[PDB]
Amino acid sequence: LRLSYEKQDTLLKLLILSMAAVLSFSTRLFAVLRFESVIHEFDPYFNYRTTRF
Amino acid sequence: MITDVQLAIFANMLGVSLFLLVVLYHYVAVNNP
Amino acid sequence: VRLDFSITKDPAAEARMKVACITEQVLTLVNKRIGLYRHFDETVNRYKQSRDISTLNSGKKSLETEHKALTSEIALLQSRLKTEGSDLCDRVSEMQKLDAQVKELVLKSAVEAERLVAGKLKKDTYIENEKLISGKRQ
Amino acid sequence: ELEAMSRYTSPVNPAVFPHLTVVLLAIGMFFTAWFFVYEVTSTKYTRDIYKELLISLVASLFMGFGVLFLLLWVGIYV
Repeated sequence: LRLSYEKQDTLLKLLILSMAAVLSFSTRLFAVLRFESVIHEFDPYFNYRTTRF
Repeated sequence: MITDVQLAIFANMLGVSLFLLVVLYHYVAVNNP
Repeated sequence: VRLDFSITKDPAAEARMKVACITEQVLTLVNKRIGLYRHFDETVNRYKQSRDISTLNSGKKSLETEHKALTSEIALLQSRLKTEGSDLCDRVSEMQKLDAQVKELVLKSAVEAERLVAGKLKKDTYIENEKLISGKRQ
Repeated sequence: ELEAMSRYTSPVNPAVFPHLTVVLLAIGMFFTAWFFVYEVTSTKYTRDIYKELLISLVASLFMGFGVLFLLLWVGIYV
């Protein structure tokens, strides 16, 4: 209401962006809640064993 | 920790709210002075 | 934020910034003045005013209008854009409406007849002129 | 000895860590949003440094205690 158009616009753009970010980061988090956090399939087992070294 | 069902419900609510907010933002955008 | 890091300085870009800042100062001043005048008229003209507090409120409103006129003259002379005609017109109209409403209130609260519907119509016309000024002030 | 000493009751009952974290984090996040909003919507002529500093301090304070308590709640117990 009292807030100017600029402030309102930017606070909405920021709100929506933050919400979207959290949404994305918290929807590809299913394989971890069900089974413990372990790397899966045939490829990620090499990248891991390399980043570790 | 957090039940799978709980996370799914939270994801659904967040997505629906984010889409309604995006529509509201379009309405505010057009309404610029 | 405090680091400019700009090689070329352009006058129009800085002019827009300064004009917007002045228009923000002016809008804040108009809002504060309307809030003050309305609060004084509502808290000093209920049933007894004695024309003492009303005179002080009129003096304060005149000083606020003078400061707003000085800021408008500064934005007219110094800056490049006009930003004066609509501003000066709205300021004059608001000052005249405030003076007329204050006179009507001081006459209704310090006479034999108690004007209630006339005061309500005056307040509604003042609110309408303020809404038109806020629509014209962007 | 050992009898003279008495059980070490924690200063903060652990069952209150979640709620305490939530409110603190919420308040801190709101303050941070305000600071960022103020930073975006401000010209060079109108940037009060006292306001910025105060809001920054309060925001950081709350965010710090919030993150700490959140970490604690996660069971790391630093």
